[PDB]
Amino acid sequence: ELYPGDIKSVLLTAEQIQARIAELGEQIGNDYRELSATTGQDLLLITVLKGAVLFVTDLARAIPVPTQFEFMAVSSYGVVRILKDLDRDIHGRDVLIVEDVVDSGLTLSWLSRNLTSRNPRSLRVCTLLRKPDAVHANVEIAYVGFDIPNDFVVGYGLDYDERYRDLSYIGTLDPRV
Amino acid sequence: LYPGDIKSVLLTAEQIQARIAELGEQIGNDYRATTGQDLLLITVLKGAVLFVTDLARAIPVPTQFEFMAVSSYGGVVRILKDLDRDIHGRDVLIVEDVVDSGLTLSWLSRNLTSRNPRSLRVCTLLRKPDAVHANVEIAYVGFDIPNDFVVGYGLDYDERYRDLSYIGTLDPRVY
Amino acid sequence: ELYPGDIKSVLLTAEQIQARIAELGEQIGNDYRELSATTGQDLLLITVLKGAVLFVTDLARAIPVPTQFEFMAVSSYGSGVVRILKDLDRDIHGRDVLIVEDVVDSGLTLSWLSRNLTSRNPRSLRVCTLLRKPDAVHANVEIAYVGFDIPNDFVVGYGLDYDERYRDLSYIGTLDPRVYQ
Amino acid sequence: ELYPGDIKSVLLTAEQIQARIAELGEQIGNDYRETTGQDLLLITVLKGAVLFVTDLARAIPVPTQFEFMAVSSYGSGVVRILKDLDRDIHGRDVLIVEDVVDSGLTLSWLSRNLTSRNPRSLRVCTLLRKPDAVHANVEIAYVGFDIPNDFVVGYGLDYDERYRDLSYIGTLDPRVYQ
Ligand SMILES: O=c1[nH]cnc2c1ncn2[C@@H]1CNC[C@@H]1OCP(=O)(O)O
Ligand SMILES: O=c1[nH]cnc2c1ncn2[C@@H]1CNC[C@@H]1OCP(=O)(O)O
Ligand SMILES: O=c1[nH]cnc2c1ncn2[C@@H]1CNC[C@@H]1OCP(=O)(O)O
Ligand SMILES: O=c1[nH]cnc2c1ncn2[C@@H]1CNC[C@@H]1OCP(=O)(O)O
Ligand SMILES: [Mg+2]
Ligand SMILES: [Mg+2]
Ligand SMILES: [Mg+2]
Ligand SMILES: [Mg+2]
Ligand SMILES: [Mg+2]
Ligand SMILES: [Mg+2]
Ligand SMILES: [Mg+2]
Ligand SMILES: [Mg+2]
Repeated sequence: ELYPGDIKSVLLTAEQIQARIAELGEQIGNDYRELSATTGQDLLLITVLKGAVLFVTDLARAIPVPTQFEFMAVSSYGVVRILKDLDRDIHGRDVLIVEDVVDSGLTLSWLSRNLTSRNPRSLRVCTLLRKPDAVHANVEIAYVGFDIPNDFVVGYGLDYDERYRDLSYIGTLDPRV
Repeated sequence: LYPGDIKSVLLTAEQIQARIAELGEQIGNDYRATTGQDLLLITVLKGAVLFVTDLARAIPVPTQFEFMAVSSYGGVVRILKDLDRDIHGRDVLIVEDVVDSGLTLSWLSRNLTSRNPRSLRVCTLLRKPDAVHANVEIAYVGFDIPNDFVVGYGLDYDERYRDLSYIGTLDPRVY
Repeated sequence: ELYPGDIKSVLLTAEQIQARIAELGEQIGNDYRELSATTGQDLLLITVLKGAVLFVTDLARAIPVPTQFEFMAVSSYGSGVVRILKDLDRDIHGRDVLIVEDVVDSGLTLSWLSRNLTSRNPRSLRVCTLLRKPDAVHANVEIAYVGFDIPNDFVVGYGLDYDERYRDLSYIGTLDPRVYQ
Repeated sequence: ELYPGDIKSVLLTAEQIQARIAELGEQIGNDYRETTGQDLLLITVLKGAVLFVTDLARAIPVPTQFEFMAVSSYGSGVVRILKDLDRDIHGRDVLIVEDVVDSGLTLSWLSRNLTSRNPRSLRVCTLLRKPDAVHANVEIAYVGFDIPNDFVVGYGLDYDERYRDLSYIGTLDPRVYQ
């Protein structure tokens, strides 16, 4: 065990995650199958740094169609500041936003509006985890991995002060941390 | 995924994960309470994002993530995205996908050491024969491969073939 | 001289520039003097690197109301389609913002910048350019403050450049074709 | 008056500021007039020294170019790069243009960072210098003024992103930065 005592409870084991991603990729693959030959360009996965890097690497390999990578680095104004923009113009591209968790959905709403103004051919959202407050915002999420309670969790990219990211499983963090 | 593009398979997906399992265990034993700070993996976007996610899960000690985005001018690169936190007194492990000319690695090494980390080592999945010409000490190497252009497992040709679980050799007709 | 054999003719002398900016300053000052003390926040000047840098410095010192500085570094993906190299430092939400440009011709980047800043929901958004080319006279992006209506000549000076040169010129002149060939 | 009751006193008027910059410009020009074919490269860190660099470049008789860097802070010369140079300064004559040097920790980093890019020549020009920078480890060949340790604003200098547009440099009243 990496963090003894810090993990209060195990929410999603590594077995659950990889199995869900396996069938998530198949679903995404089935939907974007008539686009690798109907258009001419591969599915574009856009990921916000950095908690969703573990998920996007497993997902891209789980999707049975060719996929490309694009990353974004953002920070909150203390509406978010762009620390690192995309490398390519996503005009006429099939873009799939890949998130790790959607709670308030504020940044997701911003990102959705920001990418759509770049005029993609298509634009959908895929997240590994969805929290109850994501009902209050509504950005249409076509691909949801898991619906979980409103408890702070870590593991599989998810963090608390840049820690617990390297966990293969997703568990609930102990409040004493 | 890419019918007719891949000529042959250099490293299968099973062999990659098996070696990464070895690397993590090796890295884990070397970096294993005194500091009170976790191991810090610094990765240059974006061909080594697949390798660092598997490696970090293969390392039996707590590891953190830091990413950098760079671009070429025109040995010297442009920082498009710097680190999020100060690596002062931190055990930094640079994670690369492949080292060939090693000019960017040389630049990155000098750049990070000026930030004064506690330690600084380099781990790469692949190493090409002309890495000897680059004066950068690499503590952890996954595979020594020929100079032939390869794709897969993060490696790309015009932003493609990154999603391949294996590392294959591209057909020169494509390149 | 600084660039002999390069500058063919002076389109706008140094004197004509300082005289027009002073006039622009008071005009902007009067229009924003109300909202200045009413909202309690200063006028926000947003400038895109790096041509309009010289212009925004002289302009802000010409406006008789307190003005703040803000910069944004951008790049082109391909030919408007714009990549952000350096985003703004603070929130634009609920701020009186005046876009400060050096010159507008195609207006592609300006159209992008306008649409982008409006998404941040400013209290007010207007554009001020030092120079305007014929193809930008009847654009969709409204510009309330135009310094000069210059012809379609490729000009350098006062921030303007060709291959990162002639920026330091105190005046604006028509560059010789022998240079940009 | 832009700010009626905020400026305690005027340290440097607009007249004596532009007079010094004119002197600096000629001094820089006569030094860099001496063959390479490449112009003098001015490097400025946002945002304070953006007013000084525009006036200085127009005060320097030799052709000068513009390069800008934007930096932030981690904790702290520990520093983050938000906007790197968009040009390679290899074998270039680089002059760092600063607004004020106090602790000089940022300047120390900027020196080490730029020198690793291997410029032809690297020098520093600052408009203002505070007592704890007079005998700093980084050499500054061009100093406009040596001012006291008092917190000043104006001519690019700021407090909470204000007072930058002032044509003069004045001392802020303790009421403001309390
Ligand atoms: O349980 C968590 N573990 C790790 N990180 C979490 C958790 N819940 C929220 N987050 C983070 C907090 N900042 C982004 C992310 O929230 C998603 P959103 O922008 O839709 O509110
Ligand atoms: O076989 C390859 N497949 C995919 N990418 C490759 C390959 N060989 C080189 N590269 C890239 C080329 N640019 C960075 C990287 O080279 C490593 P270095 O910076 O040490 O020279
Ligand atoms: O006469 C010129 N001198 C110096 N630069 C010029 C000139 N005309 C255009 N430009 C540039 C071209 N790219 C940005 C700037 O024009 C603004 P826009 O995006 O509206 O075309
Ligand atoms: O009197 C001032 N008015 C406005 N800004 C000031 C003043 N003194 C310092 N500064 C700023 C504070 N951050 C950078 C600069 O300090 C100089 P350094 O980083 O070399 O110690
Ligand atoms: Mg996320
Ligand atoms: Mg987080
Ligand atoms: Mg790499
Ligand atoms: Mg590549
Ligand atoms: Mg402009
Ligand atoms: Mg230009
Ligand atoms: Mg400064
Ligand atoms: Mg300041």
